[PDB]
Amino acid sequence: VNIPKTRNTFCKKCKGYSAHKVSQAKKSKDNPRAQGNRRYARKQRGYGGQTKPILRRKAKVTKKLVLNLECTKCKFSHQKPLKRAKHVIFGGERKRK
Amino acid sequence: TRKMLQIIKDHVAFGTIGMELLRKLVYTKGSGRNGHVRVKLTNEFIEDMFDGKIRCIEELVHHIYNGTEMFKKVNSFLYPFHLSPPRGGFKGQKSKSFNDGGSVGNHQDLLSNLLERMI
Amino acid sequence: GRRPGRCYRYLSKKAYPKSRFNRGVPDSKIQIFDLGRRKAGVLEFPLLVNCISNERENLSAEALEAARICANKYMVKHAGKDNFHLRIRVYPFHVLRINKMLLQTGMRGSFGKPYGRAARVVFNQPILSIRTKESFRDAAVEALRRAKNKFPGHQKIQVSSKFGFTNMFSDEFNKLNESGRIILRGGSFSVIREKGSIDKFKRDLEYAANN
Amino acid sequence: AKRKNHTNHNQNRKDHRGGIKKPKMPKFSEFLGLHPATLARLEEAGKLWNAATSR
Amino acid sequence: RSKGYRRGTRYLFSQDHRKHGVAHVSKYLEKYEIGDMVDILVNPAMMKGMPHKYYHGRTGRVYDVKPRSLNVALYKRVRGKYVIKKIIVRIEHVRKSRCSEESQKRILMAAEMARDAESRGVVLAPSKRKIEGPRKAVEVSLDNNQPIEVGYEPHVVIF
RNA sequence: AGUUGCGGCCAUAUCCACGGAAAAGCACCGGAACUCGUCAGAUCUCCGAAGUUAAGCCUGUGCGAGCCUGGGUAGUACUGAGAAGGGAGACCACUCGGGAAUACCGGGUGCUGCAACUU
RNA sequence: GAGUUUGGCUGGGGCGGCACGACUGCUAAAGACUAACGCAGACGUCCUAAGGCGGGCUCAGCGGGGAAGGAAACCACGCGUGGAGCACAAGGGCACAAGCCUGCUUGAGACUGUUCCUAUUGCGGGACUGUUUGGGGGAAACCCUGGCCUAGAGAUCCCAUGUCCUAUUGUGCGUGGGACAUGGGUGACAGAAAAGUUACCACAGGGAUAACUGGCUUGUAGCAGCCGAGCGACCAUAGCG
RNA sequence: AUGUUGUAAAGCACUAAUGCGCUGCGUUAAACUUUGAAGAUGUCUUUUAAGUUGUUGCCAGUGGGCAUACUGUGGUAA
Ligand SMILES: [Zn+2]
Repeated sequence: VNIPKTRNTFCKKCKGYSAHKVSQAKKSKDNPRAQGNRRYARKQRGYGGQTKPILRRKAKVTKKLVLNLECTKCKFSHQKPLKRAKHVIFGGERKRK
Repeated sequence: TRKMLQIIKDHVAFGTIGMELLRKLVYTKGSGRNGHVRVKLTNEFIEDMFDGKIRCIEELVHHIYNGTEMFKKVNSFLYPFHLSPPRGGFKGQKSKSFNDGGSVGNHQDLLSNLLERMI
Repeated sequence: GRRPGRCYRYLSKKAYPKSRFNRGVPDSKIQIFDLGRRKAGVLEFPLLVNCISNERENLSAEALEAARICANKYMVKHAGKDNFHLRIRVYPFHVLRINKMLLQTGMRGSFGKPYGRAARVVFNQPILSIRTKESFRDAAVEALRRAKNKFPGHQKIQVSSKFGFTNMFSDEFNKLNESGRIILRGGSFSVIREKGSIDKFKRDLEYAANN
Repeated sequence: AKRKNHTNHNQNRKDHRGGIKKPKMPKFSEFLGLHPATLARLEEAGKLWNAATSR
Repeated sequence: RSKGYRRGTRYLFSQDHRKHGVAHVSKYLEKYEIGDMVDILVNPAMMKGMPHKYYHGRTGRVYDVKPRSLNVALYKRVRGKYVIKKIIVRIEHVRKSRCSEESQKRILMAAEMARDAESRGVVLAPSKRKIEGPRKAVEVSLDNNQPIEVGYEPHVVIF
């Protein structure tokens, strides 16, 4: 897959069409004060070993490709998912007819 | 009704009957209906069901014999006849077809020499 | 080993031909279907003798090759090499299968593999035919009698009233041959109808008077 | 272990007991997702449906 | 045997031998109204708006009209009862149904003479059809049309 | 009575050979400063009216190829509903119903709608 | 040294294969539905164009011609119903096109509702409407919410990002919680966190299921017939076949 | 009254096969179809025959089947 680096499309802040920049979105860190991590950490103290299963038996190579669309005015972002796509390229070098 | 008879032809015997044998059915084995209830054919029960109309048994027989456009009401007023077996038997396999030598199917105008031994 | 003949005698509902889903099929054992002089003219051999089927069954490719040799050798010894034309009329298109239990798997996975070939045959179908002269009649009726000892079941031998291998009755062919409507070239024939251009119709009359 | 897989035997006799009944068509007030051009003339559009499925 | 949407339709969705090509123009000029009967009949050359193969050859009743489309209502059997279904079909897979031609020209003439009877006062509604009856009578004549003498005729064979 | 403009149904209208045609039309046809487009005014776009019915369009002909519709093939092949029929089987028969298909023969060869114009 | 686990289908089980999720043609008996460790194949991808729209064109192949030029180079005339192409399996579809060349573009926009496969039912994949202080192509009618159509698919609980809200004695907060929408994954694909051995062995059952006899069957095994090409110095049958 | 279908049979118009004669004669098809039944299957009209149901409450057993007439598939066959 080869995708361009800019696009004109609708911005929900400006409420019209403008120019955006394109890149790939990614996951941040988990933080230790969210109530799920709080709950999981008090359960693992003391004696007992592993509580809470962890997955073996995996089958998948790819992940969905999710785009980041960043408006050059108002600096507003929105995300957008696409299909599986092993390889991704954002620069270019368009294939010539 | 001719198509419907083509569907049940391996279980019944059908055909044509004259007027002297039709009078001998209704006077010997005839009854009426009050709706699921079986009543005897008297002159008084006949007037109550056909008010300004038929008043005797001989009038019922002469509407059936012709078309006469009272056919449908007179035929629904009658109760089915329950006959005996024929004296002498059947003379055949009896589940064979008539044109093949049995008793089931169309006897067209020779139906009278089986029906007269069952009354 | 070649299983006995009673294992593949009777017809399945559908034929199983060699074609592009099958691909592993052995070659047919009969390769010649036309013997004798085979280039004679249509007027030369007027008589036709057939062998007709009284069964519905398969005919092995081995039985067709064995009956051809048996019938050719008799006509060459009693009639003469250039005095008959013999034709086989069946062609074995159907393929046979075997399940091949050589301690094996049993009835598990039992769709079988290609084994041999046969021709399918129906009531009143011809199997062998001979056209010859009117004098070698008893030689042709005796050659075909020896050859149906190679086939299973019942078959009949008939002398027909058609003209040779034309598929046309003897007396219709004759009164069209007197009106000059039959073009006779080496081996084959042709009829002339009253259907096309009038110019094209009258060249045909000129061919049918010379050729 | 190894048993039968599938049959339609007896299933026509079950489906036919008590007849095979038909419901009744709605009354045109029950249809959803109608176009705005029909919502305008709703009074005389219901006449065409209600008088054809109950005629 | 698998269960995709166009499962097992090699012969059902095919053109019919020197009848290829896209829909003709008169198929866009028909006028549809609420309450009409229509036949569903797929054209395999038009990809859009087509219904499932179950409905090919069924007759339905129109309950709404869109700018490019129709809504049709009809019955489907599911093992022991019937159920109402709502189909969305484009105008290219539909044609007017002639299934009510007999019943409409008969009910028209009935009300025709009804108005022509009230004009004269003498009227009567009952005009039911009747089934074909036994047989009337015949008067066959042999002044011409001489008989032909048929029979059993012995059996012949040619081979 | 026709032709032309815009059509519906889409071969009885298509394909191949020869011929005909009054008035209009429809064309072919003469050019390149402007508009537009090419290697090329051949096609496409602009401006014209000397010439010609040679072609295209329209109409006739042909024991013409195709297509359309009938007959024969034939009450044949196959088949819905039955019955303790025959046969080692493969399969054949009987009663009441429905019913095809090449090869061969005959006849046909567009039908219509709205508008403008022509002695 | 302790506690525990070491799937299923299956012409017995095991080894092998996957008929365990899912697409196309046939088996399938002219509406739909219809089985086998039945037959023949394909799937976990690929594409900023191979997506959208405007315009102009005609393909495989054949016939007659042209310096070096040959079986195959390129120019060019007359024909060509598709006999070619259209990411991939197969089927269906298509000619002033859905194929080839070419111009401009990011509709592969933001939201919202009805319906089909499809039901007693979730997820998923398609079809059709509406609303926009919204686009692209085109003179315009008109078309466009990915790929010519039928495959390319992932719950509960938890975490990450965005929009709208919020912590009950009052007010804030560099500390948290929620609704809705997307992504992180369970291929045994309605989704446990899991290695072997027992001939030292145990218990609940099973003729729903093997290892001996009987019964049905006869491929294989054994024993027989029919034909008449040849052999037998001559001579088909003395004997052979 | 008016729609839908591609089997049996048959056939060579397309795809795949098959012998000769130098235009005809000969042989084929579950994954071929120019044709094409018997039978099935939609809708309108009781203003056709013949006949005479609607709504809802609380709940059980069952989810190893087998035979046969006609009709298929695998198997030499049972
Ligand atoms: Zn912005």
